[PDB]
Amino acid sequence: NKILTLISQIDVNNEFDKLKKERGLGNKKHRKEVSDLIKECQQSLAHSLYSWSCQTPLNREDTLLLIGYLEKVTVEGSLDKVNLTLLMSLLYCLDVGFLEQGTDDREELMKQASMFMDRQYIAAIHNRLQNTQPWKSPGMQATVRLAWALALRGISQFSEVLEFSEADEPMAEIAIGGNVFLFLTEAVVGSESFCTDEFFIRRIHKLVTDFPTLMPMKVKQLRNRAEEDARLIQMSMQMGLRRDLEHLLLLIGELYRKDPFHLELALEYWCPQVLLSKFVRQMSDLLPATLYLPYLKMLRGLASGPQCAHYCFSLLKANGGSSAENLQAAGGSPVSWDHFFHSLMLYHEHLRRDLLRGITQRELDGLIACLQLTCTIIDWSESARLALCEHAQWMPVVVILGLLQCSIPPLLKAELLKTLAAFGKSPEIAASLWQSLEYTQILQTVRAGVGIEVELNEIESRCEEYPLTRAFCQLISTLVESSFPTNLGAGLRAPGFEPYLQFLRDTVFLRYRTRAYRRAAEKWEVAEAVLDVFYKLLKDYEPQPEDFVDQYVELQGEERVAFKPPGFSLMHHLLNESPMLELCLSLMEEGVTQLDTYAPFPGKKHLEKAVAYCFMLLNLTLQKENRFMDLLRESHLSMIVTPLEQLLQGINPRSKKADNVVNIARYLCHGNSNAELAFESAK
Amino acid sequence: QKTYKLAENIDAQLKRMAQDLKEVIEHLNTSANPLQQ
Amino acid sequence: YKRKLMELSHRVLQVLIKQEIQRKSGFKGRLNELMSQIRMQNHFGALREIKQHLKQQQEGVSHLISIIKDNHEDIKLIE
Repeated sequence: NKILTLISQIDVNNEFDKLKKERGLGNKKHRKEVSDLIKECQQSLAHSLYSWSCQTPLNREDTLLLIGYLEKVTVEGSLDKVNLTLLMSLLYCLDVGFLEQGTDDREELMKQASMFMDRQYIAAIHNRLQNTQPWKSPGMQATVRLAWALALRGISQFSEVLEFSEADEPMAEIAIGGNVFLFLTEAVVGSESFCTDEFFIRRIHKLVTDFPTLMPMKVKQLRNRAEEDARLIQMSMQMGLRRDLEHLLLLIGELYRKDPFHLELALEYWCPQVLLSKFVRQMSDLLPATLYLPYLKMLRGLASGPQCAHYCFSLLKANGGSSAENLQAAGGSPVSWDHFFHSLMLYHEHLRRDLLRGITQRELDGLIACLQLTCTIIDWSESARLALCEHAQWMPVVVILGLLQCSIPPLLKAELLKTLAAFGKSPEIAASLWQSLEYTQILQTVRAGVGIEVELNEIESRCEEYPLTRAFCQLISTLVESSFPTNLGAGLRAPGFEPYLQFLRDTVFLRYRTRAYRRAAEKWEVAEAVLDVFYKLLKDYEPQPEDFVDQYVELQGEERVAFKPPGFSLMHHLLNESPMLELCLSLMEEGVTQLDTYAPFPGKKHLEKAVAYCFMLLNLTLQKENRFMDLLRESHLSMIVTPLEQLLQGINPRSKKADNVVNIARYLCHGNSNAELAFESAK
Repeated sequence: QKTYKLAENIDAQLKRMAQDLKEVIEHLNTSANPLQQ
Repeated sequence: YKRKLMELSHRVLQVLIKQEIQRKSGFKGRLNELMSQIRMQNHFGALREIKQHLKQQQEGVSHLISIIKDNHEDIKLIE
């Protein structure tokens, strides 16, 4: 009680107001310090409560006090981290899942659990949960209601508590009446701290798996109700909305979408349980377009891990071959790799032939979800990738390739390339991927402006997003790590990577400051992309006297100079006053200032990784510069290079003086928060 | 619509050597008992 | 500024070579030992009878330079 009360009187705003009253508020440094201190105090107290519950369940009155506290807890729809931990602690408290673990010490564990000896605990927790007093968060009321219902159901199979065996089913009803599924989806899973503690994931997923495992009649009832509601919905649609089923589906897809503990709980839903596989099947039968989106997501979540995704690939592929079915019905499982790959080839043909019955938005949604689901399955099972890439009647690689040159909405392109990457995870796949990308001219590597250039300059600029460019650099990098060929495009023009290079350096990076960001993090992310590729590009560059003697190649009948050791150009750009260099320095100064703000998340993680890649390229230029200067001095391009040292003491445009090094140091002041940039800087 | 290379290579080399000789003169300057005065 | 001047000199010489192309169309161990010597001098960084003659000779040259400058100025006026 004193723990709950002291955490309850600790209001950081109240302390701040008290301190500002006596003028006790120090600098923003000190403000953050005392604030983090108070947050640590509260979090530690809550952690003590939770660890207590994890070691020994709390007594009846302690639990009722915890309930009285939780029944007054508010969200923001997501619940607070401390609020989430309190809810989860009480969750593990009412957790009766240890009664179904076949471990031999069952008697000692049943005698160590306070819920099996003091029936008054059952009576009182039940009477409090069955009070119609709406907890300040009714979704939380329903969440705890479903939890207590599942606990009473799991304890009803032991002969000692039958006086509650009937109040579980109605309780779930009350909880199902309280959008318990929606509360779980938005308030906790939608809370950015849920996936933080693996035990919270295990508790949520345990309750989730127990939902269809302990009360199958309720899942059947929801299925019948959703079917009747789908019928009425169709009646309305043709005549010109409760999303329960979609909600449960999305919940399932998200709760298992991560297995940070790698528990592979999704293995319960596949069958190499029976009710779980049966539901996973029956949901694929006559799947209306409306759930086509959610179901894929659910399937994606179900694929979490090697074995689960393997089972899912098996499920789709088996649903996708030539099999007699349905007593001559028009279509089988609307969720089936047959339906997927078939409608896919259908769209590919309908579009390549129209090179307007544009894809209806709902069809776009279903397609996007399907691509994401297949992406997850391929990502988590290598057997999935091996099976999907080689199914002859789907030819998903070539199908997607045909799709890409066709004018689809950009988002479908994103999802398709995402699946392309998920399949490319196997290196054999990646080899043909490189060749075929070089073949299909998705990017113009052979100019006979059109292509990603115009769409970036007009669409990506206008919509204030550059997803296309991000995918572009992603592909460029995944390919360049796979040893791009030296004669790239030889025969159509000069062999060498220079075209994509100029595209990235002049059009993307050097302009990245002038582009409008609807999501500010996008500027940082795009810089991060360009930087990654330039970095890897230099990182392989070995200075050789071959680079500086301009090799003459007969390309298209004209003698063009062959590209030097890949990084040479980049080095020439860093060894001179190129806008590239000043941009590196400017990003540096800006990151220094932003760090000096000591400010939360916005764009941060990307910002860090960006500046880190920058420092890396700096170190690399310094590293190779000795031999590079030796070789250039040996082969004598009139190109004047200056060792990066003298440049680093350059007079900064913003600073109007040589503070590049001083700024670079200043990150060392941020050590205790950022170890990484400190390491790079000191290097 | 070769000889110069090696020669300008001697050019970069002599530029660097002149820089080094400047550095040597500079350290001798920092050198400036009575004998050094 | 000086290093940037070097980079801009590279730029200008390249631009001049370019306008010459398009429109007008139609030892090392010695260096190493030298670095070692400069570093040695950096490390080093970390008779009353003679002064008469030395002051006398500095004085003699101090007189001579005067005649040199006067010759320069007379050459000027003659020009």
